[PDB]
Amino acid sequence: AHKPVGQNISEVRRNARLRRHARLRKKVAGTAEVPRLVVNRSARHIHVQLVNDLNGTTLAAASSIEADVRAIDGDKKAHSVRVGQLIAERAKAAGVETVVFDRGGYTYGGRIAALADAAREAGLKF
Amino acid sequence: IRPIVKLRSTAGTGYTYVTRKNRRNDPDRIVLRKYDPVLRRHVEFREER
Amino acid sequence: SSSRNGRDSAAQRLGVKRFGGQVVKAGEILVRQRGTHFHPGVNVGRGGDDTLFALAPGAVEFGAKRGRKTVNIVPVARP
Amino acid sequence: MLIPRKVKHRKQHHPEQRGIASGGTSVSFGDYGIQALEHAYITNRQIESARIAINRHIKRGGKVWINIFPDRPLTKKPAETRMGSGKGSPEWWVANVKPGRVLFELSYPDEKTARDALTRAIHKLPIKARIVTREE
Amino acid sequence: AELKITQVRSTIGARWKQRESLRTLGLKKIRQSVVREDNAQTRGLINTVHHLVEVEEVG
RNA sequence: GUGUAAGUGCACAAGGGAGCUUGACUGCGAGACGGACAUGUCGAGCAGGGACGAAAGUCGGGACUAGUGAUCCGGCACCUCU
RNA sequence: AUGGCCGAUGGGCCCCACAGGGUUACUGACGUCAGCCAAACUCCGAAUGCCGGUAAGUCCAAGAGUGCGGCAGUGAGACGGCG
RNA sequence: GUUACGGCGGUCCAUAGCGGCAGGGAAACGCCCGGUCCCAUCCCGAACCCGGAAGCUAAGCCUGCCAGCGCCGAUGAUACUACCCAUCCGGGUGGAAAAGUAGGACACCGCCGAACAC
Repeated sequence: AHKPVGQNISEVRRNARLRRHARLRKKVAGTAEVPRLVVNRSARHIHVQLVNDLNGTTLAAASSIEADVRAIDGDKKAHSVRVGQLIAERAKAAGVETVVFDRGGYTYGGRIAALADAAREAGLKF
Repeated sequence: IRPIVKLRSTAGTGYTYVTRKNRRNDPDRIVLRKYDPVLRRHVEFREER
Repeated sequence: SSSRNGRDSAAQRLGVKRFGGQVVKAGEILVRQRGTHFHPGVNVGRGGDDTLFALAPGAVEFGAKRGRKTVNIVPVARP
Repeated sequence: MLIPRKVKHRKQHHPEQRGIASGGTSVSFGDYGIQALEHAYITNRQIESARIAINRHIKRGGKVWINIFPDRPLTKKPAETRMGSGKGSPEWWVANVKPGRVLFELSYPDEKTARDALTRAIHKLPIKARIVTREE
Repeated sequence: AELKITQVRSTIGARWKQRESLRTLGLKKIRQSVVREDNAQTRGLINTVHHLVEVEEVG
């Protein structure tokens, strides 16, 4: 038989990411007038939601899954800027200009920072 | 003489005042610390001995 | 003989000043406390002495959130 | 004489002599036992004298248990002194014995000698008490 | 549904709640009888001053 | 473990570490606590000019509660007062 | 803090070195079974009381309550019930 | 709309956990491959970050099985208890009513998205 003994780095990463997500989410929370732009970031893809934590409901979502962004001949940062553009314009459609950025317990840089800067360009305020 | 004395941090560019406390056994007299004065804005303050 | 005791501090009048349902103004002291036996929640803030004050009008609502006992201020809807 | 190795508080309020005992109401250790019917502070001296009385009325053979430890201090001001000037220093060590509480237990073959030994102990004790049995 | 409540004992030695409950029932003297309903309010008042009153279910 | 007594709290960390820093600010303060009086305490929020932070936001000393002394009198600095 | 159980630990003994071993008349921690205690212990937790709201009651009165002001006196309490 | 599903949240944050023993890899979550680039380690490309898609569900994650450990847990009774009666009975009345125990309780709810369906 087999029995691994230590929790894998995947478990460590997941639990730690959730810890520091909750850490910043102590201060950050979303509303209908200032939604929480919450990020999830895998090594393959990136996802964002706009949340109103009052009711725990999502207003607009975007991701590097759909073909319109998956078809880019570029890096994950290129996919990220496209996702930021998409969630910006979808939020504008939903009646949003101002949000608060939840980086999902990740480090603000690279892909996440590019997404955020792209949404800032496209019109969202943060 | 006390270790933690009054200090009386005064300002450069106008010698007006802010006061707080700082231990004497730090190897200096010079607590250069920024502060907002009346009649000007944020500038460096030092301790007149 | 003699006693080495005899001292005591001043009573600090800690406690809960505005209980559940009590309508309060903003800034009203709800809870005088040393730590966070009562935690701050909706429209409630924590002072330097761990005192709980309303950030908005409403009726005090005592609740729980992840085991912590919380103090919340629910709005009073005007007619 | 029984006594604790230490107490966190040497000077304590008098234990409340009220209520029927909620624990130690039964035997759980032996065959025959002493049950109390009054409230009282039972002391080191009382406990040791009663234990000794049992151990003398009957000898090698059987076993004895003491289901109470006197860990509750009782102070005494000096004599020929005025009231005040602080609380007294610990003099006595007692156990607050509510009714129902089983104090002494033993296992011995003959019910006669066992009951008689327990009677000796009760006469050493300051309270009205009772013989009880593991069976009922 | 209706209760005749007759004060039989005095307020002397009686506590504030009891005295004011008697007042709230409308009683001010021994052998003063007042007629009330069997509601919860007067039931609670009677529970507070049962020792001071004699109660009779009308009809 | 929390600088230090104890308690209340803190693992969501208020505990441990690093970077940058001086808000250990100025003018103010809705409203409250406590309340013989005098004392004392919390305080969102507005502005100024700042620190940190990508931003939200936080910062008017310290996890909290002790670490202090009324008034008179006089001293020092500054002030478009007399 | 009571008794059991286990048995580290040491003390001895024997193999007798010095280590490593078994073995114990003994101590016997830790852990565990059962029964217990605490004003400065609490996984718990009342009743009452307290705060607030609300509906009523009393309501030709409690001669209430609050605010202001004039005038006070009191600021040595006692016993009893309960804690 | 359906998923052995990916996120974001909620609950008097344990009926939710832990530990099972049998399973899954569609997209996704993941480990995983490498450090050229932003970035990074008080040392370490372990982590953080970036670029990637070789193989693997082994683990995390997820699904089913549970009273094994913990958690919840009535009722009734008892204790305690406000008021009352009672010339010591701390006796008793009518109200409130635990803890412990026992019987029994094994995750749920919402929003979005993904694949499919459509």
